[PDB]
Amino acid sequence: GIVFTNHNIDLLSVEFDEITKNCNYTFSVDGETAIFTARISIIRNIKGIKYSEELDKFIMSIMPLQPKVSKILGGVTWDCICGKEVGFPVRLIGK
Amino acid sequence: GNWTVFDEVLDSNVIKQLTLTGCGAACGEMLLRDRYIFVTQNVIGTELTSMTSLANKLNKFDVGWEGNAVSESSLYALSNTGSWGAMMWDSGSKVGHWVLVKGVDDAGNVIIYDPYQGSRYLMTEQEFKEVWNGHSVYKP
Repeated sequence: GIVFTNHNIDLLSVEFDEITKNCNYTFSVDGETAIFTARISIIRNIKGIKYSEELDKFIMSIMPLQPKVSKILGGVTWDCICGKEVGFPVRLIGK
Repeated sequence: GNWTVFDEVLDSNVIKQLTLTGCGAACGEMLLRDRYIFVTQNVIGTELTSMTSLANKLNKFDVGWEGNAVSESSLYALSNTGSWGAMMWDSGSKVGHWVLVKGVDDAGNVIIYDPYQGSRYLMTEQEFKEVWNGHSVYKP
């Protein structure tokens, strides 16, 4: 394959709203901060995260660099929701 | 497509994708077919690759489809709803590949209908969980 330019993308924070189930994610994209939203969805014991349309587009663009990136984001999210202490920042993509 | 499978057979009941990106729409056609809705992959749109865009399109012909990143641990709860679509993304690939998860057999293996060649095969639950990137289209 060709060269895909590498990046450092970190997850800086996860803010979960117990009432609305909304989730605010703050990423660092090579130092530039950006906020994306999602909604937590537990239905018939299926533990899902409904990314916003723009978050899904963003994740799809970096999947070629790290196909595990939703597993990382999801793992952190469920730990946060369950009240575990999570040390941030958490690497999503590194060079 | 380098992931490990067994008992693979060509199966003309699996809908074969018509283009590289067509696997989402091919899965979408089979997902709707299982619910007595008959829409060709061309009408669904063989450019659709993201779970958001695929669930949104299925909800033009049906109702109640979700397109979410799902935990590995929800595999059996997903298959309890019927067939669902899983985005496979193996190491080194620059693209995802949608497959239809038909169910799980009695030994717990995952039964896959794959539109790449139009085949049916099995995967161990552990291997399936590693290659599936969590992105999923399903109808609770």
